[PDB]
Amino acid sequence: KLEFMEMEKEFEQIDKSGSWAAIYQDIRHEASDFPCRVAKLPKNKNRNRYRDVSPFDHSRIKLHQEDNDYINASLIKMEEAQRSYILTQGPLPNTCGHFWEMVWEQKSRGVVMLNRVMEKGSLKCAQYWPQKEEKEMIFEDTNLKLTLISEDIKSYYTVRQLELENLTTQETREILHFHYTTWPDFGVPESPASFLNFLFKVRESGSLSPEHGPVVVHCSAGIGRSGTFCLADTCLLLMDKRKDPSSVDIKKVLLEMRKFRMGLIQTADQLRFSYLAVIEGAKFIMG
Ligand SMILES: NC(=O)[C@H](Cc1ccc(C(F)(F)P(=O)(O)O)cc1)NC(=O)[C@H](Cc1ccc(C(F)(F)P(=O)(O)O)cc1)NC(=O)[C@H](CCC(=O)O)NC(=O)c1ccccc1
Repeated sequence: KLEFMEMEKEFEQIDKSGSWAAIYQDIRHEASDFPCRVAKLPKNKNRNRYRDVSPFDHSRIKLHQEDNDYINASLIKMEEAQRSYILTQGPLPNTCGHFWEMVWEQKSRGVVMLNRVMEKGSLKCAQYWPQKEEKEMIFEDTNLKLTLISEDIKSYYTVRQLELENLTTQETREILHFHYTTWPDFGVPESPASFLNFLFKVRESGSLSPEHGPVVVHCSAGIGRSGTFCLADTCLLLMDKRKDPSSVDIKKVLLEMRKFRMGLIQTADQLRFSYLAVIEGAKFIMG
């Protein structure tokens, strides 16, 4: 209703007075800090992509293995909004089996990729899915088979259809892979419009449905771009749900979210672009 005028205003105050970096640093200093012991054990040294990016022990996702259950991935559970995600780092060459085992055990329907294999001459993620078309892989360590099916490629993102099979029980599931292809690490999406459109493909696929396991979201470290993606999603939910959409405190929500995984949203501009995308995408949603 009228409410929508309260957000652009509020957003403008912040923009003109460039108070973004300040707010971001406030959010930082305030962030929760819980222990990541398990992440630091010697046996899990090579199951991590970066030394400074770890899952809190209170919310890390545990693999159903008797020997080693570690994977660098956290479970973000937003009560009010009633939505959950699994944020994880881009898989390692030796961690691909684990990734798909987690998808299977957690009953996820969709996987959202916000980064790229090739990012600045460096490998930021392993090729954990079939490329050609009709290409088929197999993960010996976890007993899973993965098969390419569909692949609508576009200018800012790609949607693939995959068939994941449990080789032990021969049970198969369809997994949808949403890959945003134009999001530089520490940069922002090509435009709010392309971003939102993307979030909508994802939402409308039912992959975010609560009758399913949490969608798996990741980038390279699984905190910057992913945090931005989920913050936006959650906030848009809160708006649709509350009588008055404005009462949504983006800062409060991100701090709540950061209780489950460290460093969600890495720059002051990712925070900004996050207010924007929520505000903009708020148009269609709230009507
Ligand atoms: N800070 C950093 O940039 C990244 C994390 C990162 C990356 C991307 C993002 C994102 F926002 F882009 P995303 O979308 O993925 O969320 C966020 C955070 N960190 C890092 O890059 C840290 C930097 C570092 C080095 C040494 C030290 C130490 F000497 F002090 P030590 O006591 O720990 O030994 C501490 C930190 N690096 C690393 O942890 C290992 C090198 C250290 C090692 O294992 O020996 N590097 C890589 O894994 C790597 C992988 C692919 C291509 C190139 C590099």
